[PDB]
Amino acid sequence: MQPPYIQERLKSLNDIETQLCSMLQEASQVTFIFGELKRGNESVKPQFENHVKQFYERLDKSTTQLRKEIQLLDENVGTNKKALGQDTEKMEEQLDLLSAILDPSKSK
Amino acid sequence: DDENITKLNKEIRAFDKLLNIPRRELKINLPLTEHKSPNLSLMLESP
Amino acid sequence: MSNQALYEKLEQTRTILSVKLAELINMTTIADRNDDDEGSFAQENSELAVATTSVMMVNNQTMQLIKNVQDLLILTRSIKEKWLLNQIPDEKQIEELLDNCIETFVAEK
Amino acid sequence: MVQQLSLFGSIGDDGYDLLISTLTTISGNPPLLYNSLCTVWKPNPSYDVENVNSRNQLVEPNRIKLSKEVPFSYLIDETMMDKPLNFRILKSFTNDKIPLNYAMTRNILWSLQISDIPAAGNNRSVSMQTIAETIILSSAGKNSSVSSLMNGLGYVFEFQYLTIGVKFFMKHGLILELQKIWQIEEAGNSQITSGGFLLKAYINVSRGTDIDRINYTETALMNLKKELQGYIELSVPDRQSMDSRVAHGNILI
Repeated sequence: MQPPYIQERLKSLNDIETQLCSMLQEASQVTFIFGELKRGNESVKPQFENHVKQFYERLDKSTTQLRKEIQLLDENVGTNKKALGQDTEKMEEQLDLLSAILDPSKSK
Repeated sequence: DDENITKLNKEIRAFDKLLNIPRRELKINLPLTEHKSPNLSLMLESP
Repeated sequence: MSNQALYEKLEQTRTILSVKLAELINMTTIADRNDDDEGSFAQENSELAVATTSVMMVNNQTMQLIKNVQDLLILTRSIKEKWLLNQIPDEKQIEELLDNCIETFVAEK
Repeated sequence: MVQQLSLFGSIGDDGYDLLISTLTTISGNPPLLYNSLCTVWKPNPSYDVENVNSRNQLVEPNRIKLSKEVPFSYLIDETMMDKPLNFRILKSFTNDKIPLNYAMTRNILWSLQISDIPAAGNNRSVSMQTIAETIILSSAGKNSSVSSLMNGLGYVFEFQYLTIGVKFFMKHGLILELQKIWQIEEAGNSQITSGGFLLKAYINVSRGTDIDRINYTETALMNLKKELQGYIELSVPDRQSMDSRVAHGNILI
């Protein structure tokens, strides 16, 4: 499996696009609510401020976190290799098989 | 000196008893009197 | 390189903000404004071309929002792909094992 | 005698570890530790060589290099047997002090080598140098010793130094070396390559007349240099720095 650092990096990226999807959804609801606000019912007027504020705060911190990720790219620089040992490990397992062949009491 | 070359040398040398040429020797001593005991040494090889 | 992506995301964000403010003002004063004072500047001269300019605004804001969001998503995936790809990172027992194996074969051959 | 085609450079020790990894990513081979000891000898000034044809300049006096390998048991102090013998030990070799001192080298007293200034002209992309080499296998007699031999020829000791580094073997006979150099005197040992590693990539050509081979060698060297663009800058050194004749004194280090 990959080293953990890459794991939380990909988790943060996934959070980033989920936040972008949430921003698009909230844009959909604010566009929806503005229609009836133009229609002329004032009951949903208080919800408009909350929706706008949450939309803007969702737009800002997502870009901020992505900026942090791109910054991490800046200092992460400088921080078949398996083949060099690959034959060796193959060697090992083959002899292990011979051991299983060599002992008739373990072939069950 | 370097670890890698010694490691490979060790691993390759581990297989000498299989890769090396087979040999055999048979010594035959014949019981003779007069303290005159001839010896017959036969060594068999597959070069 | 990465700095270019930073700059590109910068105009990406500012374009989102500007087009957001534009569509907000357009839809809020979509109700045309008539003011007798010379200071106000709102002109509706040709009747149906007003609706044409309105659907103009609609199509512009739709295309620009969708394109910007899609570009941002593609940029994020490219970053993740760069993350994945570019980050460059007893003997004696064997002796008696082979001895027993060879003697067993010799006996069995 | 070979035509050696070479390119040079240097790096700071901070990136050292990183550099090593990148090399293994390219060559596909692991580094191998090595060391050496070189002694430079010069013609005796007590003897007047009037045979230098002054009116024609048929030849000019030059300096001889004698090299030998020294076991690591002389370079590892009492604090270092615990670590295995691999490349990481170079990370501890940053001090101007070293276990091998003047007295041991004096007690020691091979490969004999002579060279010439690189080829002139500004249309050369790699440092091309001519080397004449021979090997000394053994000796005997009442004064069998390197010092006595070189005094018999007519040469005297000038100085010496110690190289420690790693080697990378790539395709087409290309050899890449990372070195650290310690000058040694009775006064003490001083690391000239202070806080860094000297990088040298080179190939050897056996016959200077063959030009297809030389063109291939230059192509390989320039391709290698163009591969390492942005990390390390490999450059042709100064032609006047690799001159080792006695009349004029300077030493690329």
